Amino acid sequence: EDEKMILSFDKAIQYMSKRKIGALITIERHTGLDEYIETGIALDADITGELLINIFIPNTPLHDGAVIVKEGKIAVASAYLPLSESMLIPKEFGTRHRAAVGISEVSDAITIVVSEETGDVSITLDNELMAGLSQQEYLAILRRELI
Amino acid sequence: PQQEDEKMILSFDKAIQYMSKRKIGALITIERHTGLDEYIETGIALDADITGELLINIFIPNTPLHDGAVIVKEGKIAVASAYLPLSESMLIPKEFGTRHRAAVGISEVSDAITIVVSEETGDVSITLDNELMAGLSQQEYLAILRRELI
Repeated sequence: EDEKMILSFDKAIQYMSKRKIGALITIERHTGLDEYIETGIALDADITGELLINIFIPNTPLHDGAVIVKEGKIAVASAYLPLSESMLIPKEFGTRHRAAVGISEVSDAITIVVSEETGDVSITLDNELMAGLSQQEYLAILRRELI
Repeated sequence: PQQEDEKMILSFDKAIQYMSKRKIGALITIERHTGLDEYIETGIALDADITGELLINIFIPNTPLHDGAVIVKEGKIAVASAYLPLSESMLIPKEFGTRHRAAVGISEVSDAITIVVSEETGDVSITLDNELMAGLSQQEYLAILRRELI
């Protein structure tokens, strides 16, 4: 039932992709994101699509940094992630994409970005940034990498 | 201690200040001795740490979470968008609003403390023991929350 979380992610992502609402969600796997989690605002909150949409409503106190998911919970919102210095990044991509890449360099975390500019959905994992994702594409990557 | 109870109050105050100034409607019910589980089961489970920032994000108008009541239970936002009973008091006009009737409603049926910000005015009210304290100062609502939550 790690699927319930994936369908909650799916609700949130569909809503924000269509409306070009920027979103940054890192999911902890084996590498502890402890030192990054303690830079954010504590939520320790149950995962629902509704909560994820509300966090990322633009011009709100929680929309800016990273949501970090750990166990079954939203641990924090507005967490600071390491920003990638990689010169291999296509530059059309913003701070959310540099956060996504930068946390993938130091961990095995899986990060979802919704572009604030285009509503383009991205997953980052193992330095690989996978932009331009459709619904069935992001749902399969997430299911594959989280069961 | 009171150190964490003072932190809860500081979270409410930040939320109240932000929404009052923007005329953002808000309803926050704080469980004390009366169980509110029958009302909590009607909402969307958050089970979240209390922060001013989360409370602001919850109540942004026309958002999934902004409607109904946040219920706080044992230092946790248990739910958003929860049902509370509407007061049917002979003392209350039709021209009172939904959140104000809910606030009066829950204070008739529980020792809960309810904060409401008027979406029409930004006026801050607290209901407690069948009593509605209307158009509160920051200093007033701080003093009421300090005396009842601590």
